Amino acid sequence: MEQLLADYKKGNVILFVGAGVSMNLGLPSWSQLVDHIATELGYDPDIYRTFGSALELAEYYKLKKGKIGPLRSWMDRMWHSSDIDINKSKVHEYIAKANFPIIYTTNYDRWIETALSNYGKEYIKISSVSDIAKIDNNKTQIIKFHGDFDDDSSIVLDETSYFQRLEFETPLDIKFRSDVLGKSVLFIGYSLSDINIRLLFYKLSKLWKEQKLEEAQPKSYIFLPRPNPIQEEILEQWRIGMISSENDNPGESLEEFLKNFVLV
Amino acid sequence: MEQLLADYKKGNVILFVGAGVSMNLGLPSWSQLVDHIATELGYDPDIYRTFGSALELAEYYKLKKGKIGPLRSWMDRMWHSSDIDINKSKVHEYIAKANFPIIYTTNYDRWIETALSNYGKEYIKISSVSDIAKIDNNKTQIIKFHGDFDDDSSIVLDETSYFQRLEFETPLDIKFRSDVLGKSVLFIGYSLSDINIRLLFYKLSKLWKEQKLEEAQPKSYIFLPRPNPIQEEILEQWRIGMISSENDNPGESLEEFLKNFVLV
Amino acid sequence: MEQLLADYKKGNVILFVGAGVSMNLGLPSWSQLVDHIATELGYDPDIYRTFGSALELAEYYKLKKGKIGPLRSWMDRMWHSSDIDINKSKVHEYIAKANFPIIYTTNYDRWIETALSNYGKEYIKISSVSDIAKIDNNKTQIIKFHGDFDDDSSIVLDETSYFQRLEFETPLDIKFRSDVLGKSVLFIGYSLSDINIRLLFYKLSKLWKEQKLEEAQPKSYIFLPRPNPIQEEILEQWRIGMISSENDNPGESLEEFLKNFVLV
Amino acid sequence: MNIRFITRNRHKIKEINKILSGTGVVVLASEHSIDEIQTENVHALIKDKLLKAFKLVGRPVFVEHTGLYIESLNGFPGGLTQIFWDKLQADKFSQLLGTSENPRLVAKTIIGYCDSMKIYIFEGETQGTISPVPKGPRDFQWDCIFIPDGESETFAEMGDRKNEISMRKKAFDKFKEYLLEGGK
Amino acid sequence: MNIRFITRNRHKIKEINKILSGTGVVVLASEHSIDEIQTENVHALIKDKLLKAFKLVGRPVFVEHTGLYIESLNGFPGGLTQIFWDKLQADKFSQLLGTSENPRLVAKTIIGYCDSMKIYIFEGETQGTISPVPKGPRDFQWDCIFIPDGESETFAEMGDRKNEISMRKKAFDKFKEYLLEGGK
Repeated sequence: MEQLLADYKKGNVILFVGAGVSMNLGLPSWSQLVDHIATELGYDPDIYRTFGSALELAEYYKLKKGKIGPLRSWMDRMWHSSDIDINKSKVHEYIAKANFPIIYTTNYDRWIETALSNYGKEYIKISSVSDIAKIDNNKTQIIKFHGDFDDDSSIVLDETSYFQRLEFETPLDIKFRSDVLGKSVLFIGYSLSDINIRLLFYKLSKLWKEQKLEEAQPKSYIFLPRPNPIQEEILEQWRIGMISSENDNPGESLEEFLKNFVLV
Repeated sequence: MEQLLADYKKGNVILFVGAGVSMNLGLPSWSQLVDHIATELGYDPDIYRTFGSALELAEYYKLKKGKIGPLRSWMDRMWHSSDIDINKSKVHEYIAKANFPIIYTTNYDRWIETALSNYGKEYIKISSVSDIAKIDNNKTQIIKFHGDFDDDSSIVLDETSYFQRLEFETPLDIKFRSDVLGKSVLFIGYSLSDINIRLLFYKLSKLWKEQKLEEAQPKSYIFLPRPNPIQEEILEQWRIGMISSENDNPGESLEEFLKNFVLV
Repeated sequence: MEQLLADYKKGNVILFVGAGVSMNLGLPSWSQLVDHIATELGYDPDIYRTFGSALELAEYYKLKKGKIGPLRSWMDRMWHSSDIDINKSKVHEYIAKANFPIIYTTNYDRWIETALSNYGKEYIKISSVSDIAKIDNNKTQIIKFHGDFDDDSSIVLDETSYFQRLEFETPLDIKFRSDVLGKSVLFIGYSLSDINIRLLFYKLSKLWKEQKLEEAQPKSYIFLPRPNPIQEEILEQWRIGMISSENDNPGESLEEFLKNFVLV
Repeated sequence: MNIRFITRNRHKIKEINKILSGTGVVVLASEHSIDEIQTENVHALIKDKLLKAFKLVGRPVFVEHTGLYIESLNGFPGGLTQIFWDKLQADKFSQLLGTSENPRLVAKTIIGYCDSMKIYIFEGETQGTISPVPKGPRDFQWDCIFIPDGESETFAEMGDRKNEISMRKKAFDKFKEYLLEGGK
Repeated sequence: MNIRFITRNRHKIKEINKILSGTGVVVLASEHSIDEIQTENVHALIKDKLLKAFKLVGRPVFVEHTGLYIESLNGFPGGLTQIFWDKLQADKFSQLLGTSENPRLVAKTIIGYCDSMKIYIFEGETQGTISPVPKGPRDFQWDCIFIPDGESETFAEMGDRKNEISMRKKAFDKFKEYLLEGGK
């Protein structure tokens, strides 16, 4: 915990962020992403959930519609609605005022980009290797790990694309390995509960420790509200620490957790 | 169906055996092991079942008690108790009377081997890499693909072990690829929500593609007791047709499915 | 010897065939092709074979005639001429009466297939990747590893397609690797001055040593009627043991060597 | 076209085979067990019972549930009609409410049907009165107390015309009407 | 050392601190919504309420349920006491059961405590009677009709003498005696 702030002073940590910061803003959840594209298919919103894990709805919807295009356009329209304000969410602005040089997101929206643009931080968003080139050493570099809505090809919403992301052959993963060959990863909002995710971590886990060679692959940490012993004992064998609070409401717990990085 | 019977007439089928076949035999459940493992760890069974998944907690017990030894001693004790009768299970009789040359399994027990011994058919158990030299083509080969109780190193009971198994780099995966290259493979007793078989199907596909062997490789099959159009449309992309039965009871459906191979 | 017969009783012997098996039939030699292409380009069949070595000479014939078309027609005419009797050779009879499940060959003729059809053995001839789906385990598999006269592109008669077969990435080599995984392999009718059999040995030895399965894979064997001590010494380092006969006439020596599998 | 049914009462399948005779659909029985939640919203009860049933079979299936709505109890039966029934029994229920000031109750059977595309809800209704004494047999449910409006006998007494005047007969009439037009 | 509580009641945040004073344990309050299943067996309700609570926080916590059991109804409400109270209210409860021949009833408060390793159940009981009219302020639960044994007034008329003879007070000094022993 203290070593995270010590390396955050030296800038040897990489922010990694999931949907846990995205549930605070009133964004559409994955449950209505199941309700839609089922009622847009002829199904009941329920009753598919007997046979599904929601990547299987993304499979069945892109298989019946032929492309991932209508699903991409629908989530781009709902995820970037007019009534939702960036400024009524302290966690996004706490990310914005912090000093993070490299930040990786698995979310597909651009609320982190508008959070950095709203507080005068100069960002160059990158998703395709191409962009990799344009990295303002200075400007923070936000990296869409699972793609964005401006690229229909490499966007990862589906079980086939999630299975293409097993062996990490895409050069964004190579850039991630090159970025974290001497640094740490701070994971936010990632409920170690869904196998895939867990797995994602696993594979990832490798990356660092993978090359325990010399270095020290600066430890890595995740932040969860619940302090369970199973996940910390499991995660400590992958060279990953565990950080939890005593507050039970997750939004306020994440706000007071990011408050440590706001003032430093 | 008739394509599977035509390939079974030619001997180009390979029987996978999952954990779902064992419900007729009255084996101890996974939940009973969770109850025992909480009692051994000094935890209430339901509250131990709450935090942690259905198999991480096995690695928590593995880390807390040094190694996998006492756990697999308990599995070997109650998984082969004398209260279990093997003649009463019709599905194991239908498996042993069928003309399956190669039978893969992910079960850690020995009831398929005991079922083959009970009906006068010679078996060869393969668990490690040294047993591949012991293959006789006049006997039915059994491969404990997830390990067996007589080898603690090859046991796959924990998340740390349940992982580099997925990269498909052990020599048993090379053996599996070598038998599967010309022949169809039949999967029974799988719940289809397991991540392992979905990674197996996806890796298979790719392989049998990058290796320009797309023209060669019959169609694989999986048995499910219920119809499922969503999963059938997904698994068709991995070139596997599902087989459904009209019986709602799963045991009678499985016995009626394996009836078709015994008579020939 | 005794271990080879013990593997033959277990059905783990895969048999190769060279030109030395087919030399007893009165088949045309390679010089019998060389004088035909020499008169085809108006060369003398000693001055043509001075500044070229067989495979090149076929390279030049293909390059001057544009394709291997007339060469394929000539080999298919004089290699299957009606005066050649298949019943008069004891070697092909002992090949047909032996219980060999898989037989590879580098010949381009059909006399192994004619010997199998002549002695009442059902066979499945495999020439390209499309024929792997027609594999039956009740019939003897014949793989024309060097191609046959029905397909022009799978023919290897020239030096450049010899090199194409020598980087070992064609799908027939994948089928070869998966077949030879568990079984010992017998080579008959070969000479050690050939480069491709030695490089095939080297590829097999490096491949096994690469993936950790060298404890499996009992050693392959080759039959040379003339004993060679240092060839046995070099082939011992690749796990191939030579077998030397005692009668100096090669035809009946090969006949009495192949006698050992007929009675079993 | 076959429609599955998940029950343990073996007279039910033959009864609805008699009801739906000549309707183009046969009814197949399922012998599994559905652990229903006990919530006073009977629509949510039939919804998650239908969800558990489609989890069990995966084919076109339907579920039914019989409830009560007593005006004097402000509709406290319904989601725990079965629990109320076996916790009280016939004589205690009769002296509790048949001797009371308001025996007006509404007996309703809610049928939830899924055709593997959507779910459909059918409900029947029958206004009844509470007897102060159990009459007839006490074999099947609260039929020994339930006196309809316009008649005198309790529902256990008449025999066969209770199968024509019940609320589940009307719900099966709307269900039969829905399947007889093609299920559009 | 701290033990949290999961409720949306304002008075409990100071009341449990007042009752459990001197133990060195401050009872914290969490403001999350709790969904409770509705079965008659109170032990499953306190069990799954504690299971969902411990899934919600992951720290050593406890949770409370208080229910009624009518002796004439063979203890029919149990854990359905709250929903039965919301369906009937005090005047219908009084006219239906407080004016009956047998207004004798049992009321038990069951405390379930989790120490993040085990589970513990504490149970307090106090018999009583149902008043035939609602007396006192009706704003606090069904206390306007509960007359305990040896007294004459309803439980809403008890005031600050309520926590001397109540069933919840017995559940809480069981909680206090187990907490003062080091949780052995």
